[PDB]
Amino acid sequence: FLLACDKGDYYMVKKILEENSSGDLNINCVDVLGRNAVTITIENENLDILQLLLDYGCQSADALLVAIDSE
Repeated sequence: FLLACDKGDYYMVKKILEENSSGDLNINCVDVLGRNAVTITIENENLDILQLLLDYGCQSADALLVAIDSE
Protein backbone atom coordinates (compact mmCIF):
# COMPACT_ATOMS: atom_id res chain seq x y z
CA PHE A 1 0.00 0.00 0.00
CA LEU A 2 2.86 2.33 -0.82
CA LEU A 3 2.54 5.63 -2.69
CA ALA A 4 1.66 3.50 -5.68
CA CYS A 5 -1.95 3.67 -4.55
CA ASP A 6 -1.81 7.34 -5.46
CA LYS A 7 -0.18 6.70 -8.79
CA GLY A 8 -2.92 4.22 -9.25
CA ASP A 9 -0.48 1.75 -10.73
CA TYR A 10 -2.72 -1.17 -9.83
CA TYR A 11 0.01 -3.68 -10.55
CA MET A 12 2.50 -1.90 -8.36
CA VAL A 13 0.05 -1.63 -5.50
CA LYS A 14 -1.04 -5.18 -6.16
CA LYS A 15 2.51 -6.41 -6.19
CA ILE A 16 3.47 -4.37 -3.16
CA LEU A 17 0.39 -5.60 -1.36
CA GLU A 18 1.25 -9.21 -2.13
CA GLU A 19 4.95 -8.53 -1.61
CA ASN A 20 3.96 -6.96 1.68
CA SER A 21 2.39 -10.18 2.84
CA SER A 22 2.23 -8.65 6.31
CA GLY A 23 5.40 -6.71 5.55
CA ASP A 24 6.74 -3.39 6.76
CA LEU A 25 4.39 -1.37 4.62
CA ASN A 26 1.26 -0.89 6.68
CA ILE A 27 -1.67 -1.30 4.35
CA ASN A 28 -3.67 0.53 6.98
CA CYS A 29 -1.04 3.26 7.26
CA VAL A 30 -1.57 6.99 7.00
CA ASP A 31 0.18 9.49 4.78
CA VAL A 32 1.42 12.91 5.77
CA LEU A 33 -2.20 13.97 6.17
CA GLY A 34 -3.84 10.78 7.40
CA ARG A 35 -5.27 9.33 4.19
CA ASN A 36 -5.42 5.55 4.43
CA ALA A 37 -5.12 3.20 1.47
CA VAL A 38 -8.80 3.14 0.63
CA THR A 39 -9.04 6.88 1.19
CA ILE A 40 -6.15 8.10 -0.93
CA THR A 41 -7.50 5.81 -3.64
CA ILE A 42 -11.18 6.65 -3.17
CA GLU A 43 -10.41 10.28 -3.88
CA ASN A 44 -8.42 9.44 -7.00
CA GLU A 45 -11.21 7.05 -8.06
CA ASN A 46 -9.06 3.99 -8.63
CA LEU A 47 -12.08 1.79 -8.12
CA ASP A 48 -10.11 -0.92 -9.85
CA ILE A 49 -7.56 -1.03 -7.08
CA LEU A 50 -10.28 -0.62 -4.48
CA GLN A 51 -12.17 -3.52 -6.05
CA LEU A 52 -10.41 -6.03 -3.81
CA LEU A 53 -8.09 -3.72 -1.96
CA LEU A 54 -11.23 -3.25 0.07
CA ASP A 55 -12.13 -6.91 -0.24
CA TYR A 56 -9.56 -7.52 2.49
CA GLY A 57 -6.61 -6.16 4.45
CA CYS A 58 -7.25 -2.48 3.76
CA GLN A 59 -8.74 -0.75 6.78
CA SER A 60 -11.84 1.24 5.91
CA ALA A 61 -14.60 2.30 8.28
CA ASP A 62 -15.46 5.85 7.27
CA ALA A 63 -14.85 4.96 3.66
CA LEU A 64 -18.54 4.91 2.86
CA LEU A 65 -18.61 8.43 4.19
CA VAL A 66 -15.46 9.19 2.25
CA ALA A 67 -17.14 7.83 -0.85
CA ILE A 68 -20.35 9.74 -0.28
CA ASP A 69 -18.38 12.88 0.45
CA SER A 70 -16.39 12.32 -2.70
CA GLU A 71 -19.64 11.37 -4.39
